[PDB]
Amino acid sequence: AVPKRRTSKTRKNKRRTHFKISVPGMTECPNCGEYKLSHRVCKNCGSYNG
Amino acid sequence: NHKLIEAVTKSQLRTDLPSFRPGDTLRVHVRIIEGTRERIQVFEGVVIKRRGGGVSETFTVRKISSGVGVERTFPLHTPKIEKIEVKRRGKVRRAKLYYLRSLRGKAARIQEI
Amino acid sequence: TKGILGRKIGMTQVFGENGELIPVTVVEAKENVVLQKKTVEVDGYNAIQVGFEDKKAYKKDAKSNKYANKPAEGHAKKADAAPKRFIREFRNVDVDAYEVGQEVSVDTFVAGDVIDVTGVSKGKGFQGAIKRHGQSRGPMSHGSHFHRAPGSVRMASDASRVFKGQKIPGRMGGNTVTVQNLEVVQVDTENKVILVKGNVPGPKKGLVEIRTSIK
Amino acid sequence: GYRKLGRTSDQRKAMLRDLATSLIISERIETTEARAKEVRSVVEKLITLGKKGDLASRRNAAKTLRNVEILNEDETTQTALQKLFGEIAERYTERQGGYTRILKQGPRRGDGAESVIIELV
Amino acid sequence: MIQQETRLKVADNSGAREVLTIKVLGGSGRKTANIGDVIVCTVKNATPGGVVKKGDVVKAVIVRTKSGVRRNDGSYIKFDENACVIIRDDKGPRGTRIFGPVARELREGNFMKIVSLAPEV
RNA sequence: UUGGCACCUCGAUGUCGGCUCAUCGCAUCCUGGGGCUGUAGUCGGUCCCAAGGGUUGGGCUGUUCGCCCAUUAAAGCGGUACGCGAGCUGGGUUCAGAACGUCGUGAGACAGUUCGGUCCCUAUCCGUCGUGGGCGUAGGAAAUUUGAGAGGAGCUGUCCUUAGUACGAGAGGACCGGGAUGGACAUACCUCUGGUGUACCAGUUGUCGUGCCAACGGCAUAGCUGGGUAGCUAUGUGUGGACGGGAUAAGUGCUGAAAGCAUCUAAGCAUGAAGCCCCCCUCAAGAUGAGAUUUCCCAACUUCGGUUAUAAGAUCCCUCAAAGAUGAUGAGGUUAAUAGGUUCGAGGUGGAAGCAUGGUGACAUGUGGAGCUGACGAAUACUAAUCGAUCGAAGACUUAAU
Repeated sequence: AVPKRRTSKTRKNKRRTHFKISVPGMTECPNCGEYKLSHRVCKNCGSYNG
Repeated sequence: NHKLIEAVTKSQLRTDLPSFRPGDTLRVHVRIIEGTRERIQVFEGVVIKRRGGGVSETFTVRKISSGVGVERTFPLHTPKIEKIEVKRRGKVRRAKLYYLRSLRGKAARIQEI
Repeated sequence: TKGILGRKIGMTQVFGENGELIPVTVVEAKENVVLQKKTVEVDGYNAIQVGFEDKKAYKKDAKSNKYANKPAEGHAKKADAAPKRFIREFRNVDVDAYEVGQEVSVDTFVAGDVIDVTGVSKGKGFQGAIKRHGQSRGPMSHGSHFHRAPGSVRMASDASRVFKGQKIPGRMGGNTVTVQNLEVVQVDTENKVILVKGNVPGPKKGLVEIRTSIK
Repeated sequence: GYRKLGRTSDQRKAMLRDLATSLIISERIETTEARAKEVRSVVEKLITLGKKGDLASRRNAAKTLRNVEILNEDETTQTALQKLFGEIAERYTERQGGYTRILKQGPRRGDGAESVIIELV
Repeated sequence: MIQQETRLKVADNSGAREVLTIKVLGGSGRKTANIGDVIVCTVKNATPGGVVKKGDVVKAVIVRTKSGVRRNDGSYIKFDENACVIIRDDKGPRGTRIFGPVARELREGNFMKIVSLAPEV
């Protein structure tokens, strides 16, 4: 099938309400002092506790 | 092997039957009550399979009668088998003797110990 | 006018008095207590609440459903009992014969009782119309191009629309099902186990509701 | 099976044999998260075989290992079945299970695949 | 008997040798018959000398099946071929002999005459 | 239905039969309830009410139509663009080839017949089936629920007693009641019987490799063959359409005048169908008319007349399955048995390697019901669920009474 009518900019932007990405999900490393992903090793000094 | 199932069906198991393997001649005394009196019929044949289980174990026996093959399958713990004798022990190489269905006459004879 | 809660364990078989074979289901029903009594003067209808399986106590940093939370402890403190994770009501019983905080035993059911069983069916996922609704295939040869598409729900052209309640693919299973007119085979006092002749809806370790037959 | 890893039956078994062998040689490798959770069972059941030491245990482990040669030490060469039965199994005689540890790294460029580190405890 | 085109052997003393199922009696839409059922059939092979000839549409009853039957005590019996016996209208065999073992479920006050002649029940 | 007319469509509204058995009407084929009979009974004929459910498989023909065979309680008639080709086919009919009969001087046509002959499209909007997020329901939360409504199911045969009784010269042969067992359909489930079971066990052929023997590995459809765990399954195993109320349809009445008689009707009172409303099963408070019950949390700063984070609680992120396209749902996160590993089992296969004895040898016997084993039952913190972060209340106004 082919579209019957042109899609307006109002309808197009409504459809993109939920099209987006999320936050990485990061925590602070208490050896590096810098940010890292949860349950992943630090990348500054390469340490993983626990 | 659940704890509850094996604890309820414990009173159905019968510690009165002999030990047999697939491929031996065996006689089963069956209590038939077909009619107006209770008599005993005897079925004699060769054991061809025993698929395992607990109280739901089964076995199958095969015999030849007037040119027609017959299969009988009983539950091992049913209260309708009086007793069981082991006439002779055979020599087989597997657990399921399904190849006996296509063999008739001389080729269908199993060796002995 | 009696009911319990339990967990389905599996299927087995037992022998009858005449030597016949019947299939049975092993059901484990323990730790049943009475938690509340709703009356017409207060709630507008008579019923009793029953809890089935006891949880763990309160915890400061609990993360799962293993430990009871604060609101559930107050409800299980009115009647002296540990918090329960399965709570169901029974409208078929007479309230004045029951008292809040007493155990419900499998002895309430005797052998030969006629019961109905309620449970939740097993889930199958997203299924096609052949399996979900039990309709037929199209030809598999003779130049055919119609094998497993929906083939019994066609529509006309006058209405210019599709009617409601059509039978096309979707999610199947997971529904509330009742099986009526089952029979109690044997009750077990040491293991709190009941044997029900037949089969009941649901998977292993699923909750089942047992009542008396209404008809 | 357990998880098909996007391979046929013959390819899956050949790839688990290569990953398991290379882990004995270097004792620390980097791979994919999904692959690492299936290598666990393969390597750990090979260490159980090397802790028995019987001839039948040796011949049952030669059906999974590959014929590599390890000239890593400055002394005489040895294969990967001599190292499994000689050195690695020597230091695991006390602990029962859990000879493998997995550490997460993160997504990799161009694919987004989660990278992990797998090593012997 | 299982279908509308199943060919049956005949195990009595008459000219008929093989038959072909034409219909399964006992209800609208029924399409399977088992031991103890009556069917409408036709004769495809016969012997020279007998009351039954080729091309005759007759009634028969079922005595042996490869699919067998289940008792209400958990036992099964399964034969090695499919066989039938031609009968008169009043449940009576039109032959004088019966060959082969016969299923034990044919005695319920309905087919006593056939059971009497059977060499083995 | 065959026709009449020529109002939309020729910058295109795809034409017969079949697959499908969806949806509707009643002028009812079966079942349910009745009046009359040239209704003795068992069957019938004709008319009235009734649309709840049901209303087979084959041979011939491209066929619709029709004839026939074997059954059935019955094998109903019609509409839906002669229902349905962006769902399927392409047998027939109106493309290009070739042949027969007939017509024509001819190129060629059929009042006709025969063999062969490309079926395109990734779904924007409405509609239909499943499944999530936001806000609202005048504090914030966890559970349990009422049912305004809506949707399912609704079929029927054969035997045995009453009774060889009533009826009938006789042959024949019951209404009204009480039981047993089926056919078709629906739903749940894997204990039994089978199917499958590409990381389970065993046998065997060719050819490469592990330096050789022995023992194993790759390729040849999973090389082929015999079995088979969990899970998914029917042809397998259980269950249901039961018993009952209320008002009615056609009919049958009681008591009664208009109309001193008569009359079911004008007032008044009864009875009466598989049909209507309940009674059985499922969904259901976005039912904005947003319902009910039991529990839990509730303080500092202003004068901001209002904020604040925190409390109860729930997630981010990790180990998973009884759930699953994703997401949701459910079992867990060290104060821990959620998954992997280790140790015991169940079930499956069928007698491992090495060694000894016997044979010239292919092989056989013992150590030993051996060895091996995916999903199933237990125990065990040896590995991984670390440390952490985010959201989430302080309860508006009017009236009445205590």
